[PDB]
Amino acid sequence: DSDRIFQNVYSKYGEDLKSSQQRGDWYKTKEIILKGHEWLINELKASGLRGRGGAGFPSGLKYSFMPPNPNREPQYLVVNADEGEPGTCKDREIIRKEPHKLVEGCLLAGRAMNATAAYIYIRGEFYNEAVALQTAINEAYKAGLLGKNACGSGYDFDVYIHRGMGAYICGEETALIESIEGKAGKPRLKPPFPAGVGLFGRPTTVTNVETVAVTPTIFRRSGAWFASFGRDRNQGTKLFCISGHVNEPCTVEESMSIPLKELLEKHCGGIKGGWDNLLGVVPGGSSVPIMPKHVCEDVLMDFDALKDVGSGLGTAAVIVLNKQTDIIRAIQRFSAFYKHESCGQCTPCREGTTYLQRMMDRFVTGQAKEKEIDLIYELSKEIEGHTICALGDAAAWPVQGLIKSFRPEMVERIKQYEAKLGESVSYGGWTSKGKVLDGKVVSNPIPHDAHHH
Amino acid sequence: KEVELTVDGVKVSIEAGSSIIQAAEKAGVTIPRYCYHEKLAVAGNCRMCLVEIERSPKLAASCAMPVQNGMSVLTNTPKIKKAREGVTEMLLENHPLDCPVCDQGGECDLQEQSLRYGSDRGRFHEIVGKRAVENKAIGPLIKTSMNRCIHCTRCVRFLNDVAGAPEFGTAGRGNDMQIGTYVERNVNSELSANVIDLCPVGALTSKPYAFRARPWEL
Amino acid sequence: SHMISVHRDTPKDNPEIPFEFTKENLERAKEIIAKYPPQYKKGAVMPLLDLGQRQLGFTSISVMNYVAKYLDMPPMRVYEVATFYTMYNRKPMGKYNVQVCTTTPCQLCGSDGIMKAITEHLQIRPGQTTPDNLFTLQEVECLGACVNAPMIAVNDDFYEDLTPERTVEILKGFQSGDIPKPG
Amino acid sequence: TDLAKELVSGAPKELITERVARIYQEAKAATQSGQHNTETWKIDWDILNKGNRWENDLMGYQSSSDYMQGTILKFDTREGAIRFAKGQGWDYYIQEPKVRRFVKKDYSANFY
Amino acid sequence: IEELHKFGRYIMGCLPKFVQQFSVWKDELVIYVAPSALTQVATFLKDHTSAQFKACMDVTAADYPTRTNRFD
Amino acid sequence: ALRRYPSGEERCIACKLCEAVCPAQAITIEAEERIDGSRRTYKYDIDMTKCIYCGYCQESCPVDAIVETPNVEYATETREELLYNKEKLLANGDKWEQEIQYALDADAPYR
Ligand SMILES: Cc1cc2nc3c(=O)[nH]c(=O)nc-3n(C[C@H](O)[C@H](O)[C@H](O)COP(=O)(O)O)c2cc1C
Ligand code: SF4
Ligand code: SF4
Ligand code: SF4
Ligand code: SF4
Ligand code: SF4
Ligand code: FES
Ligand code: FES
Ligand SMILES: [K+]
Repeated sequence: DSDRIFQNVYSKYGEDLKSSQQRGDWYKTKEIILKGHEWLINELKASGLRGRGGAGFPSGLKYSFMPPNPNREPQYLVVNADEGEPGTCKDREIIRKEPHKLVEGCLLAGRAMNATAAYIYIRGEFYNEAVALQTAINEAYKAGLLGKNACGSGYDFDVYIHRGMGAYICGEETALIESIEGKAGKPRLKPPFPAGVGLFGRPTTVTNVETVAVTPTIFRRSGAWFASFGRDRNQGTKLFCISGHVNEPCTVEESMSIPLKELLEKHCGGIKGGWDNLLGVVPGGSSVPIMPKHVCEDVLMDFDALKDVGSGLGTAAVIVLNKQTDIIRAIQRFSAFYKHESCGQCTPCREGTTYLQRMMDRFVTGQAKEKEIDLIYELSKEIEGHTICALGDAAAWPVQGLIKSFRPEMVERIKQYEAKLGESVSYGGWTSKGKVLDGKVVSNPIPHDAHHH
Repeated sequence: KEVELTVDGVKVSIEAGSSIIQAAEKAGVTIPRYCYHEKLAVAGNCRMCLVEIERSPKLAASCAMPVQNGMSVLTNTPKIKKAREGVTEMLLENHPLDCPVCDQGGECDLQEQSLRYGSDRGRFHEIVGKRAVENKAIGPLIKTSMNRCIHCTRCVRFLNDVAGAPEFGTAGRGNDMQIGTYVERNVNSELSANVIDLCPVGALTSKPYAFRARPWEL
Repeated sequence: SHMISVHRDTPKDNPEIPFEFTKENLERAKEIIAKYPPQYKKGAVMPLLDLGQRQLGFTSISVMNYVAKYLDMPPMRVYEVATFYTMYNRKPMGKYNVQVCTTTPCQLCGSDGIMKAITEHLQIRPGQTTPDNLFTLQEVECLGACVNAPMIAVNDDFYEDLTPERTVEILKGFQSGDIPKPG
Repeated sequence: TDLAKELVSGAPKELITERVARIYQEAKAATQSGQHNTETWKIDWDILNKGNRWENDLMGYQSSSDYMQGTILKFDTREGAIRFAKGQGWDYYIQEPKVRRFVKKDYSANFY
Repeated sequence: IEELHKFGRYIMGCLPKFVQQFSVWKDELVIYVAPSALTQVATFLKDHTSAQFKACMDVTAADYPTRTNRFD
Repeated sequence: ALRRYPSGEERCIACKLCEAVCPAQAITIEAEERIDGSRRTYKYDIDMTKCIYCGYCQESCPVDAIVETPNVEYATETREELLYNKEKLLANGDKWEQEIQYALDADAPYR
């Protein structure tokens, strides 16, 4: 396929504006801008554009929830630009390599949403890209396109950058707004929604850097062309940060419904050992459960086709593994990640994510009992649906992923430890002789697996 | 203005913009709560007041969700009672076994709601142990045992808003979130000791009254 | 990230130690507030906190007290901000900061070996400080360099696709002052 | 009701002449947020101006000559309490419970 | 529960002038009558062949001061 | 008898459970914070002429501070001698500690 949206992902076209314009940058813009926010949104609802954050919500429909701004009051359009999920790198490439492409889309998107300003929240781990993206901001200010007189029109657009200082939780739609206002950054309950009431009391809309960076094409290029790729209503092109235990971890820009087998041969090398050696696949990101081998046989990359098999195309960070690894430790590391990153205000995830962590560490060593395997499954069901933000749902799905498809492995691990230790361990890990002497647990394997540190 | 709604078959007439829990409390249906107090700003973090609304899959924090017109609100589905026991099983995961030595003994909401709405057995025999916190010293009137805090922020919301003493807040993140004043300083408000009544658990107790009586004697 | 949320005054840190921005940092601070509306200028604690962190070297209590003074806020709303985010150092922290991702996508490329390789050279464990104050090793969660998994992070740089024999180049050089090129 | 029913109860005369009863509804406790002990009306007797409690010299007990100190009655309607007090010819006084004033509470109010 | 319900109704139909109401709890049937309906209903339950309650086991009371007639 | 830990500290933390179970109201407990901060009781009486020797206090004690020793031969000449105060009960716990252990070891699992 030709006409890649982001071709500078390998850094062969330049980041300065002069090479950006000859790449396919701003053109017919005022004519696009002065087609009205009604034409842009009517394009998007017809477009089939849906969010790249993981929700799968219509990106175009989301913009139609905002209220019109007759006096152009300060309604902001927050351009989410955090990665957060382990194994995702799509957001870094767009910011670091194609900066002006994002800035173009923000103004066009903000025009559709009656906005005035746009904040591009970027992680504090992208410190150099934060300075670099601001350098591309200066080149944008000099051109006179962004400011109180945008391209000479009566509509204005403003851009600021708000760096974060490290919190996975801030990647939420409501946590992102709070961190700007100077609070800690804990998510709010959805009512009132940011579409109505958001930053500084004014309506706001959170969109991923990937989602915004594609709008310049869709606005300029036809508009009807978008629905071509993938299946129906799961439409559009999509970046993919394929990594893991593979021949060559790399990023591509394939369409939806790309079969995994075709995706593991045409590019991204292949399995380290061959297709017969595949153990598990973590598409999208660490949030979704890890699919088995047999699911991937007809897996087609869609927001919903992966959903049918229990996983999902959240951040398209498709992970491919091999059978020479212990998935119990790999899932255990995700549990110790969501624990360490949960903001910690709702009861189910402040505590339950510690409940999972304290149990996967006994799983990875096999110091448990066979019925306790389905005990922790009942714990993960006590967390989902009870939390404010979706981090709680994202901390329980990987636990179910291990149990759903790799149940015999956990049993074999426990049966090893019975043979390895010699004495069967009761509920909670207590051996027959484990007790407390002068203030410490004695005569029992204490699992110092809480990162030690 | 008033929106007519039914909670478990009981017709409710309340002012518009009210939350579900006030509507339910007017109909006589009792919805368990920790973090909701009727003189404080609404936080929705304790997740104990969850109910089921007819047109939704997602449980509603009745202390935060504003009332609607014609809405059908359920509170006694087996789905809800499963949620109430799940949340109860989480608060007591790290709670200390302090009830005999805890001045909140006979009057603690974490006891009566756990007895009424939680399960009768605990499923936490973990070998690593519970979470332990250091007690913060905030003056001669408030005796703190922060092991017992259920992170409900009534102390924070009262002192910030009602009392006007902004030195009390939540410092930390996640499993290490520690209500307190970060640095060691005494709480300075003439109304600071009302936090002793708001704190539903033994985390904040009276220092002069410490260890002197049980509530059933008085 | 070292998770302690109660500050104890040290001989190195206390409110009695003065802190004042340099003449340059005033100009940035004056213009940092330019991104926030007049009635919400308090949103600029996160920029000023890290901006003031770099002038001193870490996020001292005097910084938090100074930052609160600048934006007309009680010192607690800054303490809540400071300890929520993991990139604020509430300790001397030394010169450099090794950040070693140990998450699963990184751990698939033998991210354990990088951890062992560093611990060998400096005689320290994760979360410790070297006897010279030049280095302070520190584990870390995902940094984004997962497709280029086995990555070390020093201060704010990037070194992806590493091995225990790749650690020999950097840990030797930084003491000598010969800093390798990041990327 | 209208009858002087106390003449058949055999109670000592002092409950009519010398003691004062109180009809009240128990108030909500500050410590706990439950609202069930405040739904039944109760009758209790005033304490005595002397001899209500005094320290036993030997073991430090709490001696008392008030034979109504541990007598609390329960009702379900306010009228039944007043009618019963009237029937016995008690010198009572009613304590009207305070009524909390309604105030709507909204999640969004923290910013608006 | 059903059989006491049937037999409880049977007594009410036989004596509508006296039986104010009847109630069933698990395996206990209660007949509520006025003081002036006592000797009649007691006699009926003693002599009627379908219900020969020759033996009276307990006579008691209970105090509910809230009600107009406290004793039950 | 009121018992001790091996270290010597009193077992009772003045929790007042036994006072609330006691069917006959034979127990009188008065407590406060000790001189060093401990939650200890300074007054503890059992009216041995009012106790029904029922074992509820023993069952309710969370720390096994109050038990009933197998002694039965303690009939007294005067009734004042049957008002056991905290000094008396702690002196019994020391006197009968060995015999209490006999019964606690045997019947620990059944409770
Ligand atoms: C715990 C958590 C972390 C998240 N992190 C990110 C992130 O790093 N980048 C992103 O674009 N969306 C992230 N999201 C999704 C956001 O909540 C937001 O809804 C999403 O960006 C929607 O934007 P879109 O529809 O334009 O794709 C996260 C959500 C949660 C619950
Ligand atoms: S679910 Fe967890 S991370 Fe999300 S708001 Fe609640 S406590 Fe914070
Ligand atoms: S706060 Fe309540 S549940 Fe916790 S120790 Fe005290 S009495 Fe027990
Ligand atoms: S200390 Fe008490 S009032 Fe404050 S959050 Fe904890 S439980 Fe709530
Ligand atoms: S054994 Fe005696 S002192 Fe103990 S509870 Fe029973 S009656 Fe009271
Ligand atoms: S039950 Fe035990 S600990 Fe509690 S007051 Fe009685 S003797 Fe003391
Ligand atoms: S009472 Fe609603 S979540 Fe706490
Ligand atoms: S998992 Fe290590 S940088 Fe992302
Ligand atoms: K309290």
